[PDB]
Amino acid sequence: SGFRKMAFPSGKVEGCMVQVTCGTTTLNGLWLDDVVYCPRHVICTSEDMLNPNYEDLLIRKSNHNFLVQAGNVQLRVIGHSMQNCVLKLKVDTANPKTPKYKFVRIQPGQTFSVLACYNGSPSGVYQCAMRPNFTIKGSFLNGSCGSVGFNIDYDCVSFCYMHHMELPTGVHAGTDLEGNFYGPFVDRQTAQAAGTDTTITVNVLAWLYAAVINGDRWFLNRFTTTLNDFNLVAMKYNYEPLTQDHVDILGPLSAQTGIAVLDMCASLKELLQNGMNGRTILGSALLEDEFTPFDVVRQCSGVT
Amino acid sequence: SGFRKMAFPSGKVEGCMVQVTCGTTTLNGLWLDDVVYCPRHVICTSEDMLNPNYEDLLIRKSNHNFLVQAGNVQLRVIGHSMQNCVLKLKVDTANPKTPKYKFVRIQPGQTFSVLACYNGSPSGVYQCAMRPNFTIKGSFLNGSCGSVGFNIDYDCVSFCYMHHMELPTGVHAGTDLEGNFYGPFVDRQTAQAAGTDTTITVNVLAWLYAAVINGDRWFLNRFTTTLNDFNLVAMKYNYEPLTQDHVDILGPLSAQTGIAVLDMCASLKELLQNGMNGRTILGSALLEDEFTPFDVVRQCSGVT
Ligand SMILES: *CC(=O)N1CCN(Cc2ccc(Br)s2)CC1
Ligand SMILES: *CC(=O)N1CCN(Cc2ccc(Br)s2)CC1
Repeated sequence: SGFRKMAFPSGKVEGCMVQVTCGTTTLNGLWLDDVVYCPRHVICTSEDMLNPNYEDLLIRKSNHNFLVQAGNVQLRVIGHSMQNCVLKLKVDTANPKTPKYKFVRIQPGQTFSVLACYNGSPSGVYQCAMRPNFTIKGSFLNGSCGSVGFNIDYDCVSFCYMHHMELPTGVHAGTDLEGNFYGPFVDRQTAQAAGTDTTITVNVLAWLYAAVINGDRWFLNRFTTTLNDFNLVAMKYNYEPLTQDHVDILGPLSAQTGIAVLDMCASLKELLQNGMNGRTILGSALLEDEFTPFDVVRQCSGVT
Repeated sequence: SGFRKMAFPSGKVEGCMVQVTCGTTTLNGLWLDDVVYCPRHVICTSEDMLNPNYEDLLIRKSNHNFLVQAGNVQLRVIGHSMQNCVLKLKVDTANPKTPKYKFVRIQPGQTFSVLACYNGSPSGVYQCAMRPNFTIKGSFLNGSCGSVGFNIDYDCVSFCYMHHMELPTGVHAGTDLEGNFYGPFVDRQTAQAAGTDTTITVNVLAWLYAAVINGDRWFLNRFTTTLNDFNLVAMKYNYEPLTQDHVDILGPLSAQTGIAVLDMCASLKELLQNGMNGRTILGSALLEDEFTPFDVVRQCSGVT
């Protein structure tokens, strides 16, 4: 029993973290096979970051300008290229610790683990979600850029995030491993405001199921609702509209607890309308939305 | 910016996890040098667990009865002994992935990372605290026993916890790596009630400092208090008494933010007396008490 915000074990990703230095900017890179992936703003002077022309800035850089260090050993750079907002540095040595891996672009509402790194050294690991506004709520200081987000399916690491920037509101923007930003964000120091941070309804419902499975039940009521009725309440409280797709995904949690999805929706509706009246759910005083239905099943069934 | 509940990177501990089977009970073991550490209840039949005599049960076990598997490779057991509530299985091979390590017994209020494992395979990593009642609030299903808690100081893993049992109230009890239980708990299926789960005051204050450092400031007020006055409020709300020792430990966070510890105490006093009036602090609607002053400094300064 017990339900915790849980990150994937980070060992497989720890083995991929390196330090990348171009001029006097040091950040993190991801070493997979004979390629090191890092944010392209590694080539910038803070001066450059107001309106950088990355193609023009990169022309001034040679393979020998990219200093790549895996622990205390230097990697020899034999090629470099820009793909969207990331640099691919070809090195002469395949990373012997390369796990089985994929590059995936996640949808908003999907969760992943971040391995926060500084100078190619891991500091810690925490669980995040791609917000509906395409930001993440991370923990990233200067030097953390090039830290990556990932999911693990048994033996295969799916990399989904590379950290690139902090908005003035203290939230985080980055790319997939093809260097495409999540949302409308650019690697430029400019006016970039996040949109509405809407709540991930399907995740809150997943987490209500997790609560019931672990003995927190005070919020179950005698009520039911419809998708259309519930969605009127979701609109009012800046919750994502719930779809039949979301209901279908909650099917297994429904089946295990014997609580119909629309009944749990009615519980969530009362919680939205009435708040928690100073009570808690799985040690939280707000509705948690960074567990997916897949996350709740995984943790509740002890998958490795 | 941003502040997250952050676990240590788990790679160094992943390399130490094995599976231990005695008869038909499988749980996790910790392989360090040529010793595998595991809970002694691995020798029990669920029958035994009502009133087990571990010394008598162990006499029926031989080295060849302890099946120890590191991934898909079996370790040869050449010795076994009981130390308090753990078994030490001597194997013929030193773990080549043994990190630099220590065994430490933590005090209540200290935080650590758990690597949840099943059948010697890591499922995930989360951050815990030794509660003042000597329980932890974990995520542990059947098969998770022998999962370990740890801290990392640069290169040295300090193991502080091995998981042994769940109380009927859904909270967790275990041992240090010398096999001594935290608190009064025994490895017997009996009437074991946790005492008062008091709040770790010094940690809440550490986390209020972390909030100020990351721009959450609405809860700063015009007030101050004294240790004795604050402690009257802590008593009323089942908070640990704050000592000069705690004030001294908060010294660096005080110095960095320029908010005197007793002023932050007065903020905490108003929060206790008035609640958060539907507001949040670092994305929480309750007062977080599982960050130490050391944790806040580490995360706020990017230590690896
Ligand atoms: C995420 C992170 O580490 N940083 C620091 C770098 N910053 C952009 C810059 C790159 C080169 C220089 Br000089 S400034 C983004 C945030
Ligand atoms: C923490 C954990 O995995 N478990 C399962 C084992 N249980 C005690 C027992 C050991 C042998 C048998 Br059969 S039952 C404690 C909780």
